Amino acid sequence: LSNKLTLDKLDVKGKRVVMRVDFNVPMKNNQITNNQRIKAAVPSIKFCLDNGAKSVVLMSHLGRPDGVPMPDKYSLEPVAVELKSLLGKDVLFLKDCVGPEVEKACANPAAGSVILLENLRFHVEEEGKGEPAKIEAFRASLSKLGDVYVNDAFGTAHRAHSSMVGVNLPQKAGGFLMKKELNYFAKALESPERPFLAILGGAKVADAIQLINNMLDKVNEMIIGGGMAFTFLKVLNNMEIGTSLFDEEGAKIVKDLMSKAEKNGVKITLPVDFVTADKFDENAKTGQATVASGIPAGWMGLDCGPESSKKYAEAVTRAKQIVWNGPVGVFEWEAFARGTKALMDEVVKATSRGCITIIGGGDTATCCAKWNTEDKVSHVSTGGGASLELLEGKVLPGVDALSNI
Ligand SMILES: Nc1ncnc2c1ncn2[C@@H]1O[C@H](COP(=O)(O)OP(=O)(O)O)[C@@H](O)[C@H]1O
Ligand SMILES: [Cl-]
Ligand SMILES: [Mg+2]
Repeated sequence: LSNKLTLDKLDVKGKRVVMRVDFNVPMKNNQITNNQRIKAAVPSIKFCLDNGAKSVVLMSHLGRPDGVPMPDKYSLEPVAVELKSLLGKDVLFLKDCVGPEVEKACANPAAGSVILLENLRFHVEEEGKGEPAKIEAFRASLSKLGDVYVNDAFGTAHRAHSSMVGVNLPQKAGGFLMKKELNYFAKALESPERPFLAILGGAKVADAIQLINNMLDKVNEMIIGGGMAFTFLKVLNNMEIGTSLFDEEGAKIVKDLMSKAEKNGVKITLPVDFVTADKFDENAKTGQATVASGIPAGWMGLDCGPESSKKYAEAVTRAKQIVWNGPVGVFEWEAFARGTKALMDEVVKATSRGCITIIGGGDTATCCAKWNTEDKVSHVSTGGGASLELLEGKVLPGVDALSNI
């Protein structure tokens, strides 16, 4: 951020600050399961208040509600409650993020007010698909809520969404989390230790598969696990995959991606066995399957199996640097957590013999919290997809949109 305004050089005295944060925290049974992303924004929030900000208005998305209000399922209200404990200060929750009523609440706040808006993605204009004049009007509303703008939303920095690139105020500054994360990755990606292994898993398959092409120019090995594997195995092995996650669009490029991995000398490790479930539920009936057996109709693969764990461990043993986004199964549910646990054990062991290990993402970082490995890997990042986009070599949109020095 040498070329961008950052919060350390932003005059906030007497100013209303509107701040984009990544408060897309994991939720299970309606409780926040990891406050990592909230805690990570506290240094920028506190700095603003300590240096005399009139207000700090916080805005984020939660989940993928796709432009419809879903306060029953994706409200940020619980985050407001959690932010209070972590700050040592109260925070006021608004039930929308734009327009007359919100604008009134943010126009002239009492000194030191902290305000959290509702889920930005309840509006189609944030993404904005799920309309140009409506997008403009949305951006104009958000811009009224502060006098200056800070973006500390590292985990969302890969998204060219309205709150991330479309706020129109004279000074748009990077926050301290944005700076911390970009600095770590700048150093870690400049001359990676090799072999450099990317571990790709998770559930955002369509997006993740689109990152592989450029990542194949940077890494020496790739594990393709979690929900992503099934698209590859269906195409390459003609494997029956039942109701497992599948990306029809990404399927069309699987063979080209494997061709490019061969050309670039990147070893691809896919799973060979699975823990299956008869429905997407913590208490599903479970089974086992191999690539050769296929997965039965009406069943889904929700974890890898033991032979896959062995292959993943072999890649980890070869690695001198690892970047991991996306668990290799539904680790939130114990029936489907063994694969991710075993891989975490390997990654912690690797760190202890000098591997540089980077784990990132809202859910993937929660694996570190669950198994108490946050200080047993090199870096746990608030960005997952955002971090993979840095690995590709891009300038993230949320950084590009900041004010130039
Ligand atoms: N085989 C699978 N099927 C469906 N979901 C999966 C599978 N493997 C992992 N997941 C899920 O992936 C989610 C995390 O993916 P993602 O959101 O892309 O990662 P992150 O939050 O680190 O960016 C977890 O909630 C996990 O349950
Ligand atoms: Cl996706
Ligand atoms: Mg996630």
